[PDB]
Amino acid sequence: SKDRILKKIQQKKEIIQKLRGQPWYMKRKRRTLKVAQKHLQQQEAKVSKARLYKAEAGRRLTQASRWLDNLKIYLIPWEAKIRKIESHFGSVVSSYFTFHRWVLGVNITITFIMCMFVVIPEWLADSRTQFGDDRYNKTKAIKVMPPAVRARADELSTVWDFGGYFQYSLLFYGFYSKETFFGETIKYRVPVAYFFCNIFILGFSLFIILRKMAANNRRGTLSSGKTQQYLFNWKAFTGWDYTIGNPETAGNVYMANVIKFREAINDDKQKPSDKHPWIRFVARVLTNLFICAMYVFSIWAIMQCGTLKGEHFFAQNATAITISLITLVFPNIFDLLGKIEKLHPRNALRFQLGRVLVLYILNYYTLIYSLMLQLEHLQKEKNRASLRMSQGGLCWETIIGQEITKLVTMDLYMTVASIFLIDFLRGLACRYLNLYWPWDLERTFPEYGEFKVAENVLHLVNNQGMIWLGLFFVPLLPMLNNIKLIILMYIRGWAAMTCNVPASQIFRASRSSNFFFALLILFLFLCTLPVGFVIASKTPSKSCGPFGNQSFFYSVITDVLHENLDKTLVNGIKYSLSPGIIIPVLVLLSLVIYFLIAMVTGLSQANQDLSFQL
Amino acid sequence: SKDRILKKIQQKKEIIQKLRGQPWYMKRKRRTLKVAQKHLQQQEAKVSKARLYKAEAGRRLTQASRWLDNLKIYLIPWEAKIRKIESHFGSVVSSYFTFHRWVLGVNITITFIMCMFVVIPEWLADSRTQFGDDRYNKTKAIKVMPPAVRARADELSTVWDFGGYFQYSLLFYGFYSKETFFGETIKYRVPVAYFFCNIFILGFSLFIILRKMAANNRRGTLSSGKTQQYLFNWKAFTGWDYTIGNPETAGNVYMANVIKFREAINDDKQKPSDKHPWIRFVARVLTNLFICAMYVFSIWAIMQCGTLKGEHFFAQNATAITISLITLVFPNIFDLLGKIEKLHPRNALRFQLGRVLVLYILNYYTLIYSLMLQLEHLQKEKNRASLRMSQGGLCWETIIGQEITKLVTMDLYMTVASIFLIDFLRGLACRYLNLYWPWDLERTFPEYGEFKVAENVLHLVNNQGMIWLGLFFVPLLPMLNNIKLIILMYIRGWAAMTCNVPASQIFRASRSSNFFFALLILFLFLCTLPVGFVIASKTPSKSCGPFGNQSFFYSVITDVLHENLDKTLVNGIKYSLSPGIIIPVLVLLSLVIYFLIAMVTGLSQANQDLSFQL
Amino acid sequence: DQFVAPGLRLWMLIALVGGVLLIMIVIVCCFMRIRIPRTKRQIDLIAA
Amino acid sequence: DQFVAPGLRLWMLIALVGGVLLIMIVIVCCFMRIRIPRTKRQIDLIAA
Amino acid sequence: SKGGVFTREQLDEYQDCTFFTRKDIIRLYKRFYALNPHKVPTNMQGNRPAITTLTFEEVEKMPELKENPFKRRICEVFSEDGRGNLSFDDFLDMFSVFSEMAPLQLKLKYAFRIYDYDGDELLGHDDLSKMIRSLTRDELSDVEVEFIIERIIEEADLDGDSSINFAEFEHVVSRSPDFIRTFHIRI
Amino acid sequence: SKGGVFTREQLDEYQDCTFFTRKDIIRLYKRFYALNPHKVPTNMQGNRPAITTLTFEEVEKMPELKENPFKRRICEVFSEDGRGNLSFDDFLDMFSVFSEMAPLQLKLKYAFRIYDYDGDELLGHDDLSKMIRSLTRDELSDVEVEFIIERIIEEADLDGDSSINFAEFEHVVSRSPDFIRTFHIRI
Ligand SMILES: CC(C)CCC[C@@H](C)[C@H]1CC[C@H]2[C@@H]3CC=C4C[C@@H](O)CC[C@]4(C)[C@H]3CC[C@]12C
Ligand SMILES: *[C@@H]1O[C@H](CO)[C@@H](O)[C@H](O)[C@H]1NC(C)=O
Ligand SMILES: [Ca+2]
Ligand SMILES: [Ca+2]
Ligand SMILES: [Ca+2]
Ligand SMILES: [Ca+2]
Repeated sequence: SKDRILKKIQQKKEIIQKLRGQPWYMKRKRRTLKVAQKHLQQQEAKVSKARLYKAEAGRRLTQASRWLDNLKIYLIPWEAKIRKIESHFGSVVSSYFTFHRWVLGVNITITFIMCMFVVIPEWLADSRTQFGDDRYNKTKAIKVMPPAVRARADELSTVWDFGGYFQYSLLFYGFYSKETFFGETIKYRVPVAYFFCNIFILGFSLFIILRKMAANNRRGTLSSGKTQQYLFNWKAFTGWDYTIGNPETAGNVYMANVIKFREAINDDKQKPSDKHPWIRFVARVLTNLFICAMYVFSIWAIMQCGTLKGEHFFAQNATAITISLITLVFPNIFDLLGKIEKLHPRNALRFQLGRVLVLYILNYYTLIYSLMLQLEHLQKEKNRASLRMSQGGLCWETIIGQEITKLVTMDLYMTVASIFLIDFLRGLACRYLNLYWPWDLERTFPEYGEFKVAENVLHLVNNQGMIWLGLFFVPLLPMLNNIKLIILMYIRGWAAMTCNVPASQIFRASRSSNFFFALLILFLFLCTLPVGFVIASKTPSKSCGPFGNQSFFYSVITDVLHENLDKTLVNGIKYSLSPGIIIPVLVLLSLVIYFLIAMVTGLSQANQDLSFQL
Repeated sequence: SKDRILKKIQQKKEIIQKLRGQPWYMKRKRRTLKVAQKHLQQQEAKVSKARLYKAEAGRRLTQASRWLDNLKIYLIPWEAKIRKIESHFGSVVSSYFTFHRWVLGVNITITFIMCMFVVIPEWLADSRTQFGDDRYNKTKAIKVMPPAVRARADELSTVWDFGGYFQYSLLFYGFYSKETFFGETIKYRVPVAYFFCNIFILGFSLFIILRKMAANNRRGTLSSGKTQQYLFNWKAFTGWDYTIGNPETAGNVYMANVIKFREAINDDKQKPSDKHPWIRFVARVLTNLFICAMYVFSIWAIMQCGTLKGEHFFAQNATAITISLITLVFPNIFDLLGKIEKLHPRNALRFQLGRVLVLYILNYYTLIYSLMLQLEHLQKEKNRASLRMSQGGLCWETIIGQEITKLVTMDLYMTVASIFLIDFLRGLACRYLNLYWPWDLERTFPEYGEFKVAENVLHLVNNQGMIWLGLFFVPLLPMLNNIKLIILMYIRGWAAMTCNVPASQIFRASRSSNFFFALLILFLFLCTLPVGFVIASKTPSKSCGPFGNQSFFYSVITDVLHENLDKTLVNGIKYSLSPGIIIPVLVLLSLVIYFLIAMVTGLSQANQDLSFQL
Repeated sequence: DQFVAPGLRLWMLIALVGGVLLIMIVIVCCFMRIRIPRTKRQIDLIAA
Repeated sequence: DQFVAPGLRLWMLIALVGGVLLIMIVIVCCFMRIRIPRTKRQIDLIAA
Repeated sequence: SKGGVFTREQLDEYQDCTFFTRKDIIRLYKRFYALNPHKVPTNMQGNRPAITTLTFEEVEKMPELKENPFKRRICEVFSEDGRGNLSFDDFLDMFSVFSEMAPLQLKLKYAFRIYDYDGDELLGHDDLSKMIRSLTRDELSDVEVEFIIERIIEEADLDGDSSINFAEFEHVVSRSPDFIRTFHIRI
Repeated sequence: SKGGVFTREQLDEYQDCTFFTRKDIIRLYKRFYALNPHKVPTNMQGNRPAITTLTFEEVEKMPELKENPFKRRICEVFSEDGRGNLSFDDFLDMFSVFSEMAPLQLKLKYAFRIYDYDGDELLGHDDLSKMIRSLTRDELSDVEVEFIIERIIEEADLDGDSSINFAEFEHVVSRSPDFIRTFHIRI
């Protein structure tokens, strides 16, 4: 008999939540809310006191959730900045800044994990250390500077290479002792935390990006039918951006809509495509050949600047400067050559994005190869560069960390310089010198500057990939990256407001909200391979912890498991972790994923149909 | 205007192609074909040369394809047999025989591959061999039986063990020499062909099963049916099987339709009820516990009979007899327990399928474990056995192959005996002893036999999986299996026509038509895992088989690559074949399938809610 | 071991006679087309 | 090579002056609210 | 093979217009002749395949249609001429539609035509009543039959016409996981 | 949280009836008061949030709407009492429907209401015509506008009624990958 009462109460509870999204005036919402609340409180002969207290606890939990959400809404930064940028330019441009804030949040989470589980315990152990202490006795080698390094740290050359106080700090791999633990029993071994935190950070980053992509699909944009049957409707009912606040951007939108509608009327073979007989095809072939030549030139230049020696102001930073210059220059050359190619604007944008992505991947792997060769050469050299041996042995992990942090800092500096020159100084030139130049700088070449959203996204994802690659050797790398991100944000915002001009027409290569996160997962997958290979194959250094004098990088976990489950079962795991078993598992995953993709496909179509029937 | 002729020609050609499936009378189809052919003649306003020769080639190719299909249709066996079985019983029963014929075709393809690439070249080498030849000098150890084995070859004990002439034959792994090449300039190395043929046969079986499953799901079927609202329409418009020819099966279909409609209109949505609360659940729990006890008893019995010796008519075949008896007996006990569990018939059949599948998997892996333990014991015992150690040492691959062949042959013999016992003799006892028995043997236990399609499919898939596992050690295993399949086919059909009664109802466990192929895929994976582990971990017999002295099983192709390619390429291959490169891929796959599972769960929930809303 | 060899092995002779018996019975079964189970009409018409 | 000033290094002094200059210019630009590019209405008038 | 009954032209036309090979066509001709050797000639060169006819009773007596309650409906649907006899061309069409290789859409169309007793291109109330009472040998009571008819109609009554046209019938039955298995006649 | 202008009950009621938090509601009130301090009271407790109204012109002068071609349509759609006025409750409704967290269905409903100039529940020919005129600043020629209207109708009008009902509009636009991005007003 109580079933009807509980059912109607549950229905009214559901109405309470559903009221937030109803197409009703505020008076109707207020009346319905009051009536539903009165019905909820009015119910006589309620459930038993245990479940009554359960309902009370649920209401208190809902109130606490609302309170914590209200508290959290105060902690979202740059809402005003992003709103102003969106108003001046639009949703497409502000998408980059929203993505930047999200990446900053992910990096903040990574920093919190690294600090809580790795950096802070090591700092506490160092602080509790005393002169003459056993931990000091056994960590003086990798924690206390020799007098030569202490004297030379003040020199600018050491600061360039991070070989001064930075090397003997919690920033790099070598400083972390392999004897650091907490607890008389069930010890909290710091090297184990280091390894597990690196692995868990990789996995957690992958999980977070996947969760964001799933949330974006859940939002409703995934309901697209992958069809062009509604091109006119999608150009008419989404033809205006409601986020525009600047009149000039509004006029640009008007002109773009006129162009799009006229083209759509005249497209579909109404105006057949025609060009020069053979000139443009040969031009495209030659441009592609020259772009491949620029690719191989970039590879060779990275290799050549890798094999540069000395202590000069430039020989130490030659590789980072070269990589940054290539990254900040070659996309401009690609854009210029796109004019020669004369492709479809969307197709041209897709080609340029693919070319920049390929360039980034090639530069990344070439840097990996060059650092490998340099490490091998330095290892062979033994039997200022010599000062790096003061830490104890080569500490090639620390050398990789120093190189990667030099690359990151130089990327920041060169990005700031490029923003200052290409955007600001060019803007001033086009504004003032236009009275004298024969070419109309503003009108013909070069314009004041359009904010390349996709190129900036690619640069940010490349930076995040470098952070992922260097995270193992540089535990505090994301923290520094945080500062970089913040700086970039502000500068980019400034570069948007004071220097850039709204684009005449906006094209999206993907037209999907998860494309940036697709690039992010691609870069994460590419970056997780070299570090995994290093862990599985490369032997750790014999002096610098936390894996000092270990047979392998994973030997710590193996020793821990052996000490704790001497059972062959450990061997059974090893047994599992075997080439003859992981390949059947890989093909089973490939067979299951295929089936799964299809199922969702079909489910979506069916849903499609259900809705249609309604 | 020129393209108008091409358009008319293409339209007439597609009309000709699509005419085969039009809902038109024969006269209409013939008239339309004649008119379309006349227009294909009117095409004479067509450019000659390249287009004319292309049209001629297309016509010749389609004529050749039609001729090939006409020749092929004569080679499909058992069309009359399957037709008679389907007419007597129905589509569900005949589905097993169609699947049996398809599995026989797959096995014939595997046999052809093994013979052409492995068996026939080795036979040619043996035939071209002469006494006193260098090849004979080197293969005498593993090809010529010693005089003791010659004397003991004809004993029944050796025949039960597949020794003697069987061991010294192309049937087993050991007989194949490691020094057989058939190329003066570029060698066709028989061991390389052996290894790559086994790997390619595994991959090709996977590909064939996937292709058949895809062709059965899409591109020839509905590939739909994710909803439930069409229950009455599906039970009314598919309520009769048009393949029924026997009147009694028709009456059974009438009664089943009556029952289904009454359940739908009176029981499915009107009356849920319970009779003995906290009593039936106790019986369910007790039955499940007893089934787990049966599982552990089966595992223990397999282990014990593996440990049983005695070199008698039963000690040598004890394990095969035990496995076959368990396979043929335990499903009947499971059916009886499901009868005492008073479960829903569809859920009862699903539980029976799952239980028999689990039993097969457990018996499979217990057999593998017992085989490895016996091999280890025999190898340690080194420092009957005299016949086992004939081929230059303990050829454990040949021993494993002999055990698998024992399993296959004993499974065939026990299946024949079971069909003769519980179908033929049971039928005779129920027919002629009914009037003497205290209770009715035809309306009460045990009624006339019913063809258990699901259990027979599971048995067939188990046999095919055993073939897959034993294929590496027994090159001619499919060939013998072919005979077995053929025999089984006939016997099964005979039983169905002579002993079995059509089922009162067919509560098919799986709605999909690819369930049998899904089980085949599952068994293929579960069988390719152990052989892969053996290849990657086990060392081959020192003086036996196509590999012999070599360290690993894959070492032959590694040596080939190392000798025929530069060192850097092989080093790169070894670097890319490291566990550090595969594990991140596995982690990414696991996380993405978790995300896809969440997404599909959300989609299914949305579909359910939409269906409920109506 | 059984008394094995009257020229050939005894198991060979018993296998041969079993094989010829099997061939004969399968030939007969192919040429017979028997049907053991009764139809439901036969089952219920004799229930009295 | 830069040399060491009394209790300081020359590159350190250069870094300090550059940093304070950067801080000052950042502070100023946080209030200036400048806008370099011209609007199209401010561009098409160049014909005269 | 030999193929003396039909010219190569006739067999080629049948292959291009049906799903049967030469062997299938020859076997179907043998079955048709065995149905009544007197009326069916030994050779069917030329116009004979469309001329020779067998009464509906002479065709229903074959085992593939004897136990089917819709045998009369199948014969009437596939008969080009409504005088009550089925020719060899109609025989071939009937057993090509029911063959394994027939597409889903063709089978759906012909099943809709079969179940359309009154032949008005709509599956009305009376057609469903007759189909249900034929499927259950009239064992179900009148109220049960009416309930099943109402439940069937309210499914796929998108037009609200109280009947099922071919569009609704196709949309519903195409998603049935076993229609393509039951709607089959192997010969 | 200062919590001075409103009461805790009013803020809780708004949070129940709106996607905004307390901070968002306070900021929206600040903007509404800054639009015209001479008539918006400094304290809003009780019935005053529903009675204090600004003329449509005073609301359109804000930057978030002054550049929008449909600002008048938005104001008329969200005006509960119409009569050329817009209260604070209507203000919150307007900037909540355009918020980031609004569901796709609600935004689609209000977009359909906005584009329905005549207010007859279906997007007719003239509504699409004037929408195109506003979107392209009347630059397109009459024949081009007519062609675009005909194409839109042919794509969406599956009922043959020469107009787009809300079901057709929902079905067409939910597949658009840009409606969520464009139909947004951050404030
Ligand atoms: C995967 C399949 C299709 C390709 C298999 C490769 C086979 C067919 C090729 C590769 C090497 C070839 C052999 C190379 C050398 C000889 C020696 C001489 O006797 C001629 C034939 C023979 C024996 C060739 C036969 C064909 C051959 C075996
Ligand atoms: C090969 O030959 C003998 C055993 O037959 C052994 O001494 C030698 O180590 C073996 N080497 C290889 C390549 O396995
Ligand atoms: Ca009708
Ligand atoms: Ca209808
Ligand atoms: Ca209207
Ligand atoms: Ca309409």
